[PDB]
Amino acid sequence: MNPITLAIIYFTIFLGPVITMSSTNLMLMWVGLEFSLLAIIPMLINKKNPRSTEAATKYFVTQATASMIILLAIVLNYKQLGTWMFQQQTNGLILNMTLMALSMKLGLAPFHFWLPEVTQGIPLHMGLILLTWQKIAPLSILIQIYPLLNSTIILMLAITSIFMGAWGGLNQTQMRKIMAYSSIAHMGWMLAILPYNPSLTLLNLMIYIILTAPMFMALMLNNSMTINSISLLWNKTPAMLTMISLMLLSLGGLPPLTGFLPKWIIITELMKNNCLIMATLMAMMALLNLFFYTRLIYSTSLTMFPTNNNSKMMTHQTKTKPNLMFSTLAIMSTMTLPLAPQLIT
Amino acid sequence: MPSTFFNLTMAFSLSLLGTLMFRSHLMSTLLCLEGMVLSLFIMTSVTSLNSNSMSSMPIPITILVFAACEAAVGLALLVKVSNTYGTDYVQNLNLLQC
Amino acid sequence: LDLIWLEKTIPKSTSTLHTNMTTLTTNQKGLIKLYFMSFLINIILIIILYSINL
Amino acid sequence: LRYGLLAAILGDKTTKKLHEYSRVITVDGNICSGKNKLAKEIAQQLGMKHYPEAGIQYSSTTTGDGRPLDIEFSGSCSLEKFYDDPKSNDGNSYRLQSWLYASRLLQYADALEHLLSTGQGVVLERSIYSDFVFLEAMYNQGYIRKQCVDHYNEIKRLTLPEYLPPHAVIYIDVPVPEVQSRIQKKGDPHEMKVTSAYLQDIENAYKKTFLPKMSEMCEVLVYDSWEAEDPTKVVEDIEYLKYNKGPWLKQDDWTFHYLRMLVQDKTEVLNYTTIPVYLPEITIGAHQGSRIYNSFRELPGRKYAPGYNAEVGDKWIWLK
Amino acid sequence: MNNYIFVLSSLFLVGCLGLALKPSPIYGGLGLIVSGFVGCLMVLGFGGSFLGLMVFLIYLGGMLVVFGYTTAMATEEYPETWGSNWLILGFLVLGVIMEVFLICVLNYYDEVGVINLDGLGDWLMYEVDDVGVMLEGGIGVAAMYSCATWMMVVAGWSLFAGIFIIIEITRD
Amino acid sequence: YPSKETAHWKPPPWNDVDILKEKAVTNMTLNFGPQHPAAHGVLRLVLELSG
Amino acid sequence: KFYVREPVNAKPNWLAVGLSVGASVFMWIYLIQTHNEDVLEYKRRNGL
Amino acid sequence: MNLYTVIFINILLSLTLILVAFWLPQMNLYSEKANPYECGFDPTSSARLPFSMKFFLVAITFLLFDLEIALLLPLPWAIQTIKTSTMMIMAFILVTILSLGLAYEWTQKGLEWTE
Amino acid sequence: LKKTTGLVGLAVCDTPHERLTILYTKTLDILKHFPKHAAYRKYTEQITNEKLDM
Ligand SMILES: CCCCCCCCCCCCCCCCCC(=O)OC[C@H](COP(=O)(O)OCCN)OC(=O)CCCCCCCCCCCCCCCCC
Ligand SMILES: Nc1nc2c(ncn2[C@H]2C[C@H](O)[C@@H](COP(=O)(O)OP(=O)(O)OP(=O)(O)O)O2)c(=O)[nH]1
Ligand SMILES: [Mg+2]
Repeated sequence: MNPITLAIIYFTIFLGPVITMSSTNLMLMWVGLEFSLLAIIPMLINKKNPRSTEAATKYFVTQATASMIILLAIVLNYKQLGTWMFQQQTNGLILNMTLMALSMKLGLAPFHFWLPEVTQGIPLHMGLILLTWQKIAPLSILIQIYPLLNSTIILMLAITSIFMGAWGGLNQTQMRKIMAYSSIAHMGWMLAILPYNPSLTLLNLMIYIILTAPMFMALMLNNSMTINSISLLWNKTPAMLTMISLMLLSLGGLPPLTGFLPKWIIITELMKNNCLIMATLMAMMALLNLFFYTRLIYSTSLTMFPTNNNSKMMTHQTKTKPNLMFSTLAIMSTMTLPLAPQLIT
Repeated sequence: MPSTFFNLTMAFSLSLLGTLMFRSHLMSTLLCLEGMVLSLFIMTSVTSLNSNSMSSMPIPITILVFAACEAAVGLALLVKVSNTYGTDYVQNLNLLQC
Repeated sequence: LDLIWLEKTIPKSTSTLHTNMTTLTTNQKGLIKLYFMSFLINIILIIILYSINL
Repeated sequence: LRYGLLAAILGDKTTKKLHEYSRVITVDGNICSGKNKLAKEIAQQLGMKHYPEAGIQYSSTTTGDGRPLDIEFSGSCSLEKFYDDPKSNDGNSYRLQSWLYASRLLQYADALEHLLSTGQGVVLERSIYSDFVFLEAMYNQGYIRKQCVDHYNEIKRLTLPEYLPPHAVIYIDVPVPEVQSRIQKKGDPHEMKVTSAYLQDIENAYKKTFLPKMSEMCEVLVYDSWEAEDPTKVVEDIEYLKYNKGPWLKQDDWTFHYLRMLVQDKTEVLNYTTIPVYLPEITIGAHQGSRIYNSFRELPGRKYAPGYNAEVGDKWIWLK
Repeated sequence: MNNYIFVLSSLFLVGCLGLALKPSPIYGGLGLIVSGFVGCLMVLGFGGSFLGLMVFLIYLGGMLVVFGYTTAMATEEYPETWGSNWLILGFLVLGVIMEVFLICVLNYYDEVGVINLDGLGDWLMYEVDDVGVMLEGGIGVAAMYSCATWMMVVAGWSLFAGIFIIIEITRD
Repeated sequence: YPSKETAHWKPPPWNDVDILKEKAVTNMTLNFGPQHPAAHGVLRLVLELSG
Repeated sequence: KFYVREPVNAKPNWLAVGLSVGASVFMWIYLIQTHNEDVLEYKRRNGL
Repeated sequence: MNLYTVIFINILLSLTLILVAFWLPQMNLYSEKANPYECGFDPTSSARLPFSMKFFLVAITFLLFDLEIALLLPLPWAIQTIKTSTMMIMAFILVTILSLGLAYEWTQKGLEWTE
Repeated sequence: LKKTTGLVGLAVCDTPHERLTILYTKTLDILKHFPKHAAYRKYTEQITNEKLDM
């Protein structure tokens, strides 16, 4: 690489969502989305393998099409009302096109097909940057239009994203695809609670981000790609196992881990708004999510898969783990349930 | 003006259908993307000229700048695809399914 | 009962249903032509749902 | 890790610290032909750093106390047992070969780290580019199997192209009867039980594959024994060598920086040697693996990180 | 001379239909050049000429680079124009017939008033300041230099970052 | 969970790189024939060109 | 030396040690002072 | 209307000239006459194969610089503004960052026709 | 001290006495492996010896 273009690209990656979430003009939100996409593409295609090229191409055409639909919605709103924000009396067709295009930006089902494809064939840190940072700007736009959303389309997208994410993560054995389907399921939960409480989708987004940051960090430590690769972790880094298991259980939503809190409070708000059918279906598919997490836990922690001869040399060498980032986020993402009234806002 | 705006919206719809329905050519997909861009530019310019929104007249120039940036990135990715395979075929780039 | 039919009824049948449905869900090829065709079908369904519910 | 992007920005440029003798010189030959002394003398009178041939105990000598560990901590190879009986019921030949490849990979990474960090050239004995000769000799003599060969080739494909080839490859051609006579005169009872077909297999692998495939990317200095057994003509050839081919010419400060990062992180070096391909000659199993790992952690100086071991020193334990 | 803008909009619809129907990218760039010229004429008819000339120049440069790339890599031995498959021509004329059918339906259904046959050409330009200086398009695009400096700086940073982005993508 | 519709798949490579060599660049063959002004009247300079 | 290669941390990084200890002491002092100011302000605003 | 009439008159003039060129002379068409030229030999390829241009990065940079041109072109109306200090600063910044991008590409050998 | 050789592709090649010395000694050492009656050995030894002497 080169430090100058590293600084330019990473600053533009930062600047995109910041402009989107701090700008009150829909045009400036759109140019923030464009900033994020165009800046993150060279970080995706960096290893210059065919898989990286394919992932960059798929991501580019998907996000470009979705952003074009977003800009269509903005221009139609400007035609209808003369302003640059959906105020209160816009067209429901415009709002539904906005929701559909932002769903394809976010990557929730049935627009979810590219997300495991792009997450596969991409290095783990770029998968982390995608699955955490790229989902804040479209969520910021969705939170900005908090009323005047179609709850029917919202709930349909939410339920199909949770269903398809649970099934996909159940099938997959590649770790990056597992993380992508986890992303799809949690985005389904956030979108489900979006029209009733912006605070709860913000809370679920924060819980998901602080939960899947150290999961990706622990994958990044040993460059573990598959279930077998994470299975020979007892020989590589045996101190990782308890935190890995606790974070996987917290992603599953088991009490008393703090990952139970977003699902619990979202179910509470949906009970307050009388959507028991959707809440029950979402909870059962979250149990399916917990099943594929628990199979991962069986592979990596509660059993000891066979190891090979060169792991002796791996034990001979020395390692390095980031301070202030892994352990802090792991503790805050596992043992922060009794601070639930402070976490909800 | 409403007839012309209906025609421009239908032109955007046609270019969106072209973007969604692939025919073996990433370059043709990028062409459909830029057709969508041109339709949006004409819609925004006609709206601003009709409403006399001279303060909002920089909006088409902004969307043109960002659209050319995304077209630039797409052409660079097409160059990388052609270097990888040599044919530039969207069905040929498919190996991330497993 | 306890070694065939309760086992066949609740847990094994639930596992069989969900593994069939996850095979059917994750039976995708990596063709973005097919992915975008599915996205078009999604857009058409959203348009029809809006035009029906209104 | 002291070196990083910040250190490179503040200025630690490899091309700034390069030199006319900042070369990687790899000495190769058959089982017993004068290559340990030749590399020593070449490093001695070129100012390089001599790296002897990476044996079983290379990681043991380069990490920790530096004393060789047990035969179960440092692989399970037993080259003497390989010479005594190949084609054993347990996979010892391929275990020895894969462990030697990983040891040579670690040695090549150490040599590259030394060269990119200090600018001093390095003279290696039989680097990773000349280990497939031993593997192919093992396979063609029937000592290992096609699954082992495929696993080795997969690990070689995963690890080898991420590094740089040697600047110079010196080869010592020597006939198989001469190698046999030198082996018998050495007197090692295990090494005396080597097949002349095996030695001819190593030589054939060398000539057929190693010399052209390295000649297309660096320069080759094939010598005889009489051209060798005189480590001054070789040094004069190295001095008046021309380095006008290979990937050492098309790279710059930032390529050197990323290579230096990848080569100073030793776990990233040895990451692909531990792929979970479950070859029964290589995989171990949970009970033996956990017993060996716990005993290795109970070794002195190995229970914690090397800065933190009160039984061997490390007085300022509570402030770091 | 009243339905001039409607004729232009119909031509733009036809050009976008051809671009959607996806010829060889040589003819795709041709169709986009024609559509860009037609959209320039539409903007010029509706008002200021600067925006139309700008989009014309920009798309001329863009389709030129596109032509170079589809000659370089996005080409084949028999580049289909439109008549390699009769389905493409039949679908083009089917879309034309559907366009005529829909505009006739919307003329017959004159309650909403989106398209009217008798009222076409009557509501093109709504209200204009008859006496007045400096009211044409391009003054606002100049006001991007003084009143929307945020728009100016995000466009400039987009182009700068885009230079860095394309160098790093095609670094190889 | 391999089925009849996905039994032909393979696991991804560990380093996300696989061999996909074609070597089918097909450099353009152009002849400076014996009519070119640059050719000296009588020359068939067959040129393998990369652009 | 027990080790063949010098460990990255054989001596404490005294800059980091002093910075961490000083940051802890400053944060505790600032926390106690702002708690005292908060209880004083609360009592002053609503009586005692 | 005037410019439209002149455009149509020029188009009709060019069409009339090429129609005269096609219907005036005598035609004698056969296969060896209408074969592609290729300097007096049969072409080896089909002249539709990939060409592999060598200035692709320069072409993409041309796209970006053309949009920087589109940004810079409203300057004759921009200099009529009432502020003129923010206008001057903004024009300086725009030209400076365009020049910085060109300088960075030149340093990184982007416009060097990599074969 | 010499700036250029005047022939294209011929490098300047500083300290030429040592290079000529090692080339001539290598030529003599490989001529020692020829038969004593080899006229090529005799004549090439004469040429190399007189050039090394000068
Ligand atoms: C008489 C009383 C009647 C009333 C009570 C009825 C309910 C009783 C309780 C539920 C039944 C028990 C469910 C849990 C046990 C079954 C799951 C199981 O054990 O699956 C194992 C199997 C994987 O086998 P594995 O070990 O990996 O393979 C061999 C080695 N690899 O796993 C698989 O193949 C996939 C397993 C998926 C996970 C199953 C658990 C989650 C179920 C989610 C339910 C969702 C409900 C809504 C569904 C959609 C709407 C219909
Ligand atoms: N099977 C096997 N044996 C190897 C490999 N590398 C080295 N050996 C063995 C060959 C010898 O028995 C022993 C010592 O290697 P050398 O080639 O350095 O022999 P030695 O030091 O006796 O002679 P030298 O003066 O260096 O030529 O190690 C390898 O990759 N596989
Ligand atoms: Mg030796």
